[PDB]
Amino acid sequence: MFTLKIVVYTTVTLFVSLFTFGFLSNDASRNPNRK
Amino acid sequence: PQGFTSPKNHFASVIGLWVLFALPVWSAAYKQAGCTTPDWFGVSQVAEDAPGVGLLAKAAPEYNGPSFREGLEYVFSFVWKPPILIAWK
Amino acid sequence: EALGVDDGRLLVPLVLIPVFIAILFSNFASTQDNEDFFDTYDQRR
Amino acid sequence: RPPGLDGTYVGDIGFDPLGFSSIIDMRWLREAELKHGRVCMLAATGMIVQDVYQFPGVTKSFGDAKMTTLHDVAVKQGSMQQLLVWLGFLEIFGFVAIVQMLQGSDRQPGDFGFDPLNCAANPDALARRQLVELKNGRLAMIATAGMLHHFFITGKGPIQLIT
Amino acid sequence: DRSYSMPFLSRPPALDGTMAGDVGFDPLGFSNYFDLKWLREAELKHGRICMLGCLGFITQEKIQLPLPGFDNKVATEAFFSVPAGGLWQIFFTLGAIEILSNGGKLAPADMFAEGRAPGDLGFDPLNLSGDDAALRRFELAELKHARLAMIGLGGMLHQMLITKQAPLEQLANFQPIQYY
Amino acid sequence: FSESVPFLKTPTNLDGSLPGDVGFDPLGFSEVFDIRVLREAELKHGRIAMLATLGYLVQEAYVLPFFEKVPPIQAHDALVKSGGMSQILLWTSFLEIFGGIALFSTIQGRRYPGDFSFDPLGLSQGKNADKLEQYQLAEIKHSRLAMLAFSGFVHQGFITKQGVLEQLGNFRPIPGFPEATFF
Ligand code: CLA
Ligand code: CLA
Ligand code: KC2
Ligand code: KC2
Ligand SMILES: CC1=C(C#C/C(C)=C/C=C/C(C)=C/C=C/C=C(C)/C=C/C=C(\C)C#CC2=C(C)C[C@@H](O)CC2(C)C)C(C)(C)C[C@H](O)C1
Ligand SMILES: CC1=CCCC(C)(C)[C@H]1/C=C/C(C)=C/C=C/C(C)=C/C=C/C=C(C)/C=C/C=C(C)/C=C/C1=C(C)CCCC1(C)C
Repeated sequence: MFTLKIVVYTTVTLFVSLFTFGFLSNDASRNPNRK
Repeated sequence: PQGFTSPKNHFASVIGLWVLFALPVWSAAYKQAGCTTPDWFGVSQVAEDAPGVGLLAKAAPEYNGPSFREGLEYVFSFVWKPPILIAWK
Repeated sequence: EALGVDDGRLLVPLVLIPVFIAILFSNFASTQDNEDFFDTYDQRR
Repeated sequence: RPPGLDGTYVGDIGFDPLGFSSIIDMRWLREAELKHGRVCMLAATGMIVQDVYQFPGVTKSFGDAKMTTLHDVAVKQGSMQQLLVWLGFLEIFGFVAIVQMLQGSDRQPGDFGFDPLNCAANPDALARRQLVELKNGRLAMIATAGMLHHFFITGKGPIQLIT
Repeated sequence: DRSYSMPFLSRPPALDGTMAGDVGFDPLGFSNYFDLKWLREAELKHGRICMLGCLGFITQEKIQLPLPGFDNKVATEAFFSVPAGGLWQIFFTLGAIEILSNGGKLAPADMFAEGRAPGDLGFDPLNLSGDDAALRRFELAELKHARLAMIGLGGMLHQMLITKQAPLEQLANFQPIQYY
Repeated sequence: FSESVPFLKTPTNLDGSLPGDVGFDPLGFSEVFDIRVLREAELKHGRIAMLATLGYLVQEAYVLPFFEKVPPIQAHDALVKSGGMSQILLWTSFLEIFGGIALFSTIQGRRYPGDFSFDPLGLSQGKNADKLEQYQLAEIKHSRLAMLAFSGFVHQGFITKQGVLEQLGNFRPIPGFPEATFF
C-alpha cells in the first residue's frame, strides 16, 4: 500500500506544482488585449 | 529559568550578537586591509608548465554550438545508435 | 501526521518535485523584466 | 645533464633520471631533501641509541619495546602526541618560511638561521658543511630505511644485528 | 593534433589549453555537444561536494556530535539515524545557498549570461588569486582534488554499503567481501 | 629579516607604531585584517585574561563569606544556575556595547586601539606621559603572559584535578602515569 501512496503523492505534487507555477507565470498577460 | 530568563538563552543571545557584529567590524577591517599586499600571493611548488595547467585563468569559451536538447539526443544516441556497427561497411 | 506523511520517504516527492519545477520556473523568471511597471498587471512577457 | 638542474645548488652531480626537477620547483625539492635528511639523521641516531641507554624510567613504562613496537606503545602512552604537536607547531613556521621563500625573499632552502655556535663565520667552511650535511643526510635516509626493514624481517634493532 | 591523454584519439576540437585541468581527455564528444562552462561548473560542484563528503566520512567516524541519534560510525547508516528534519533543514539551506550564489540563474542558458566564470562563486576570503600563475596552478590542484575526491567518495560509499563498516575502520580487520 | 623570527621577514605593516612589536606575525593576520582592530582584540583578550588569572588565583586561595567554596569551573557551573553569571553577563554586555561603539570609532581612524582614557589615578596621564609608552609595553606583555597563564591553569586543573597552588605545593605527575605499564 505504501508504493501506491508514494505514486499518488508524486502525481498529486507534480500536478499541483504545475498548476501553482503556471498561474505564477504572469497569467494576466495571457489575454488577447495584451500588447 | 525558561525562555528569555534562562541563562543558556542569555549565552546564546551573546553569541548571536557576536556573530551579528562579526560582519561589520571584521568586514570593515578587511576593507581597510584586504590582503592588498604586493608580497601577498599564493604559491605552488608545481612548475607552471606542468600538464593540465591552463593558459589563462578562469576560461570562459563562447560555445557557439549545439543546444542542450541536441546534446541530450547525442547522449541518447550513445545507447541507441553507437558507431560500433558502421565500421563493418 | 503532518501532510499525511507517516513515512519519511513521502517527503521526497513533496520537496524535490516542487523544487525541480521551480528550477524550470527560474529559467522563466530570469528571462522576464522584473522592474516596476505601475499598472494593474504586467504586460511584459 | 638533466633539464632544469643547474649547478647553483650544492651537492649537484647531474643526478636526475626522472624529471622531478622539471615539474617541481627546485627550492621546494631542496627544502624537502634537507628536511628528510635532517629527520633521518635524528631518526638513525635515535634508533641506534635506543638499543643502549633506554633512559631511566622508560624501562618500567614501555617494558623493553623496539622500533615499530616502540611507536605502537608510545602512541598509546602520550609521548608521540606531545612530539607530534610540538613538531607541528614548529612546522607551522616552517611552512611560513617555505611560503616566504617561494614568494621571493633572501631565504634559501634549509636556511632556518639555527647557528647558535657561529660555525658559519667562515664562508668556505659553510660551503663544505652544506655538502657534508647533504651527503650525511642521504646516508642517514638509506640507513634508517635499512634499519626499519631489517627490524621488519627479524624484529631486532640496529645493534642486535651487530651484537 | 593528438590528445596527449589518449595519444591514439586526437585532440578534441573544443579542448584547447586555455582551461585548467585540460590534458585532452574527452573520448566521448561531450565538449562538442555541451557548453564547456556548464561542464566545468558541474565538475567543480560535484568535486567540491565530494571533497566535503570524504572529509565528513573520515570525521564522522573520528568525531560525532553529542546530540542524540548522531553517534553512528557508519556514514550511510548515519544518514538514516539522524532525524529527517535536520536533513531537510540542510537541504533547504544548501538550496538557498545555490540560489543566492547563482542569483536565480539556475539554467545553462542564463547561468553564464553575465559571465561569472565556471565555478567562480566569489568565495575567496584570502586573496590567493592575485597571481595568475598561482591561480592557474591552484585551479589545476582543485580539479585534481575534485576528481580524486569523486572517485574516493564513490569507493568509500560503496564499500560502506557492502561491509557496513566505516572506511578507516574497514581498513583494519579487512574481512574480504565473501565473509559478509 | 624579522627580529623575533630570524628566518622570516618583517611582516610588512608591522613597525614600532604599536607597542610590543617584535615583528612576530608569521601568518598574515595583520594583512587579512586591520592591525588596529587586531590590537583592540588583543587588548580586550589580554585584559580579560589578566582579570581571569587574578580571579583564579584569589578564588583558589580565598572565597567570600556568602559564596560556596568550590573550584572555579564549579563556581561557573554553580553561579550559572544561581543568576550571578547572568548579572555579570548583563553588565559586561552593557559596557561592551559602548566598547563596540569605541571600536567602530577606532575603525574610522580617530581614537587609539584599546584606548578608553580610563585613568582614575595619575599614572601616565599628566606629569608622567613620558612613561606612557613604557606602560603600554608592559601592559601588552602582561596581557600576552596572562593569555597563556590562565590557559595553562585551567587545563592543568583539567588533567590533575588540583589547584595551581596545590600543584605547586604537591607536584605529582599526571594521574595514572607514575604506574605506567603501557606494554
Ligand atoms: C532547493 C534545492 C536545490 C536547488 C534549487 C539547486 C539548484 C541547482 N543545483 Mg543543486 N544541490 C542541492 C540543492 C539544490 N540545488 C543539494 C542539497 C545538493 C547536494 C549537496 C546539490 C548538488 C548539486 C550538484 C552536484 C549539481 C547541482 C546543480 C544545480 C544547478 C542546476 C540544476 C539542474 O538543472 O538540475 C536539475 C536536475 C537534474 C538534471 C537531475 C540530476 C542528474 C542526475 C543525478 C545525473 C545522473 C548521472 C548518472 C548517475 C551517471 C550515469 C552512469 C552510467 C553508468 C550510465 C542549480 C543551480 C548542478 C550544476 O550546477 O550544474 C552546472 C550540479 O552539477 N546541485
Ligand atoms: C549597581 C547596580 C546593581 C544592582 C541593583 C544589582 C542587583 C543584584 N545583583 Mg548585582 N552586580 C552589579 C550591579 C548591580 N546588581 C554589577 C555591576 C556586577 C558586576 C558585573 C554585579 C554582579 C553580581 C553577581 C555576581 C551577583 C549579583 C546578584 C544580584 C542580585 C541579588 C541581590 C543581593 O545580593 O541581595 C541584596 C544585596 C546585598 C545584601 C548586598 C549588599 C548591598 C548593599 C546593601 C547596597 C549598596 C548599594 C548597591 C550596591 C547599589 C549600587 C548603586 C547605587 C549606589 C546607586 C540583585 C538583583 C547576585 C544574584 O544573581 O543573585 C543570586 C549574584 O550572585 N550581582
Ligand atoms: C546548517 C544547516 C542548518 C541551518 C541553516 C539551521 C538554522 C536553524 C534556525 C535558523 C536560524 C533555527 C531556528 C533552527 C532550529 C533547530 N534546528 Mg537547525 N539549522 C540547520 C541544520 C540542522 C540539523 C542538521 C538539525 C537541526 C535541528 C534543529 C532543531 C531541533 C529540533 C528539536 O528540538 O528536536 C531546532 C529547533 C535538529 C533537528 O531538527 O532534529 C529534529 C537537527 O538534526 N538543524 N535551525
Ligand atoms: C630528562 C631525562 C628523562 C627523559 C627524556 C625521560 C623520558 C621518560 C619517558 C619518555 C618516553 C617515560 C615514559 C618515562 C617514565 C618514567 N620516568 Mg623518565 N625520563 C627522564 C628522566 C627521569 C628521572 C630523572 C626520573 C625518571 C623517573 C620515571 C618514572 C618513575 C616511576 C617508575 O619508575 O615507575 C617513570 C614511569 C623517575 C624514576 O623513578 O626512575 C626510576 C625519576 O627519578 N625519569 N621517562
Ligand atoms: C577555496 C577557499 C578556501 C578553502 C578551502 C577548503 C575548504 C579546502 C578543503 C579541501 C578538501 C577537504 C579536500 C578533500 C579532498 C578529499 C579527498 C581528495 C579524498 C580522497 C579520498 C580517497 C582518495 C580515498 C579513499 C579510500 C578508499 C576509496 C577506500 C578505502 O578502502 C581506502 C581509502 C580510505 C584510501 C579558503 C578559505 C582556504 C581560502 C580561500 O580564499 C578560498
Ligand atoms: C545509499 C546511500 C547512502 C546514504 C543515504 C543516501 C545519501 C540516500 C545514499 C547515497 C547515495 C550517493 C551519494 C551515492 C553516490 C554514489 C557514487 C558517488 C558513485 C560513484 C562512483 C564512481 C565511479 C564508478 C568512478 C570510477 C572511476 C574510474 C572507473 C576511473 C577510471 C580512470 C580513468 C577514466 C582515468 C584513467 C585511469 C582510470 C583509473 C582507468
